[PDB]
Amino acid sequence: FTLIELMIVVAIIGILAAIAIPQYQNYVARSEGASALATINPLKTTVEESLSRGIAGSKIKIGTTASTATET
Amino acid sequence: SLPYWSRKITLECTPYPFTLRWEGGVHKDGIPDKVPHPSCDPGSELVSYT
Repeated sequence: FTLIELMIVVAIIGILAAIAIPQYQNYVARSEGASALATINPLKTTVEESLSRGIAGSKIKIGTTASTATET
Repeated sequence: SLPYWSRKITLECTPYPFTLRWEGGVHKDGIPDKVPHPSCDPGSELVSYT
C-alpha cells in the first residue's frame, strides 16, 4: 500500500459524499389525501340508495353488523 | 185469563284484560351478558328492545 491510493480513495469518498437530496414530503401529503377521498366517496351511493328506497335517516350507520329491511 | 205473548233476547260477555311482554337484542360473538343493558364494551352497538 502507498499514500497515492489512500489519498485518491479519501478524495473519491468526499466526492461521492456530495449528492443532493430534494424534498419528499408533499408527495406523501398528497397521496394521503388522494386515498382518503377515494375511500370515503363511495358511501354516497349507499346514502342515496337508503334515502330513496324508503327507510329514514339516523338508522344509517357504519360497521359490520349485517343488514335487514329497516336499518342499513 | 186472556191470551198473551212476549219474547226476550240478551247477549253479554265478561271482561278480563291482561298484558304480555317480550325483550331481545342483537346477538354478539363473545358476549355472555344477555342483558338489555350490556355492561361490557367490545366494539359495537346493541339497540336492544323491551
